[PDB]
Amino acid sequence: HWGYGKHNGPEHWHKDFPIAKGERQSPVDIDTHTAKYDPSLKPLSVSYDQATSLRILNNGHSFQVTFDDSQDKAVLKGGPLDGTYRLLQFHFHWGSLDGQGSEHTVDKKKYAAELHLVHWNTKYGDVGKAVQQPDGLAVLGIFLKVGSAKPGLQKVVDVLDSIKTEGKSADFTNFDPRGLLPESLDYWTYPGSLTTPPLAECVTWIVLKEPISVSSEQVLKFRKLNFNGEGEPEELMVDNWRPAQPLKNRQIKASFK
Ligand SMILES: [N]S(=O)(=O)[C][C][C][C][C]C1234B567B89%10B%11%12%13B85%14B%1158B%12%11%15B%139%12B%1061B%12%112C5%153B%14874
Ligand SMILES: [Zn+2]
Repeated sequence: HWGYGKHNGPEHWHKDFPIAKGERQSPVDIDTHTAKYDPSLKPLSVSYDQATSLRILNNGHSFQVTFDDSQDKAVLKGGPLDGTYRLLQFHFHWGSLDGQGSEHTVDKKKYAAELHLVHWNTKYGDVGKAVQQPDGLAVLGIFLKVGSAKPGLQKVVDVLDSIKTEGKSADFTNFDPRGLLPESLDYWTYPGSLTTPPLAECVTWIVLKEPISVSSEQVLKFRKLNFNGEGEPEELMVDNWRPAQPLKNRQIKASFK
């Protein structure tokens, strides 16, 4: 039932998911001058060389690329994290125009899109158990700005016509998510939530400072996706982002000065 429209969007979600008004909701605005440099924060360890992508899917809210998470093949460690987090999937949030689309904001600036690489803590054994824990998930967030093309995104772009409408999926093997990463792993981190229902308060957020650039042609292909199922009235999948939520009693920490 939930979505991004006037009658089912973010301002409505609290009715089905009352944690929407909780103490550690995401996304947030990252006020760069208030974030605390923490010299105790470790470099982030991103180990994606053995990643196994499986499928690409239009789930009615975004599209996602899903990975084999039955072994420690594509893992996030270090940074603010204790233990090992397996990559489950990545997906994006984006706008109808280039001035909106990101979930996190930086000094109130909105980026054209935001990439989320979703990982879960292997100490809980499966993702469903992990979402019930305050340290169950780690989501790596990467901003997208529009300029030059990102070559490592093109394989994704080119198959989106095959998953236009909700419920559609395709094979998507041998995709290397290292081609989506910026040069720097400098980051901000804070305790938060899933940004879609069920909005569980289970996420250590790690938001990279450096955006990636994608081309206008690449993001325009995102905007040709449909929220609707095949044959239903066509509603472009655009503006699938939750706005910034109150920071409440939280500190955003920076890995860099
Ligand atoms: N924008 S975000 O990365 O915060 C939310 C992405 C959803 C994370 C993965 C889940 B799948 B299964 B259940 B469904 B719902 B619960 B469980 B796994 B997590 C989320 B969805
Ligand atoms: Zn997301």
